[PDB]
Amino acid sequence: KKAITLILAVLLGGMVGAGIVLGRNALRNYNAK
Amino acid sequence: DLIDLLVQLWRGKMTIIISVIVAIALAIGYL
Repeated sequence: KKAITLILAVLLGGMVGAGIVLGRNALRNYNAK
Repeated sequence: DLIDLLVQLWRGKMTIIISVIVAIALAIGYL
């Protein structure tokens, strides 16, 4: 189905992106306190 | 839990790969 396969792609693409923007910041907060 | 321990896994990189290849060496040997 063309409808649900893109709603579950934007919400999947955002949650993998939220781990990147938090991953490149919390690791920068953790290194060299 | 925070990322305080998710650095040693990276720190111990070879020791994880050598513990996974030895698992496939018994998994394929089981087949």
